[PDB]
Amino acid sequence: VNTAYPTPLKTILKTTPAFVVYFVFGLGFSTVIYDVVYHPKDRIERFYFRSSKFERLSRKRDEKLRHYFKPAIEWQPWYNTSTNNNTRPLLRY
Amino acid sequence: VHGEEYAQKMQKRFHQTDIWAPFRHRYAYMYNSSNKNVKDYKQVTLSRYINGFDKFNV
Ligand SMILES: CCCCCCCCCCCCCCCCCC(=O)OC[C@H](COP(=O)([O-])OCC(O)COP(=O)([O-])OC[C@@H](COC(=O)CCCCCCCCCCCCCCCCC)OC(=O)CCCCCCCCCCCCCCCCC)OC(=O)CCCCCCCCCCCCCCCCC
Ligand SMILES: CCCCCCCCCCCCCCCCCC(=O)OC[C@H](COP(=O)([O-])OCC[N+](C)(C)C)OC(=O)CCCCCCCCCCCCCCCCC
Repeated sequence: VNTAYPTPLKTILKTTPAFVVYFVFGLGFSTVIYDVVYHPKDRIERFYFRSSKFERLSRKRDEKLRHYFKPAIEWQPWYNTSTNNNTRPLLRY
Repeated sequence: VHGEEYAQKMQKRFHQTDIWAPFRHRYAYMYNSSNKNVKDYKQVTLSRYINGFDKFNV
């Protein structure tokens, strides 16, 4: 009872370890990318352009308020740095 | 300081006030006239790799 592999399958299996090593490296690369992009946001945030106009506005409202509105409304003549190293305009001209 | 009439003349911009035309140095084009990165360049670069820059709008 020689329960050996079929000849075609045995021939094919020779190159399998290369496939396994490729899968190891590819999973490592994909997981590294996933973790690098996941840690800062604590999630896989959808791309900005993959969203409706209203969704984009709602997403960026808080950032606009925290970065521009508050400094704009709390501005004082002596808050600006004398070195002209101020924040750039939101729409640069 | 120069005069109330002078200040009023400087501020007035349109004869007919039924139309609202906000002043803009330029008009947004990309991303359906929106801003993808409402941040500084340093924040834009770092926030893609460093935690704490995103404020979790929920
Ligand atoms: C000897 C004498 C002694 C010497 C001592 C030397 C000095 C020692 C250190 C001294 C100082 C210590 C200070 C400690 C206190 C301060 C710590 C601090 O500041 O951090 C806080 C800081 C923020 O605080 P926190 O928010 O509370 O942190 C919680 C998490 O961040 C919350 O995470 P999350 O829920 O948001 O999930 C995301 C998280 C979760 O992601 C993970 O980190 C989990 C693991 C992800 C997958 C890893 C797969 C690895 C294998 C892939 C296949 C490789 C095949 C090819 C290579 C051959 C392999 C045999 O990932 C990330 O955040 C992105 C990090 C990406 C890391 C890059 C990939 C790591 C592998 C590198 C491989 C390099 C090439 C191969 C080299 C081969 C050499 C032969 O934390 C971090 O940022 C953590 C970063 C972790 C990086 C990975 C570390 C290793 C993990 C285990 C795998 C090790 C593999 C080794 C292979 C060796 C082969 C031979
Ligand atoms: C013959 C020698 C062969 C050497 C083979 C080595 C191959 C290359 C391996 C590179 C990947 C190594 C990953 C190790 C873990 C890194 C963790 C980390 O940086 O924390 C991120 C974390 C991210 O955490 P975070 O994003 O929360 O940080 C922000 C934190 N707040 C918000 C509070 C500000 O960053 C920090 O911990 C901050 C301090 C970073 C300090 C600089 C780290 C540099 C690491 C260099 C490693 C070089 C290893 C050389 C080994 C040589 C051996 C001979």
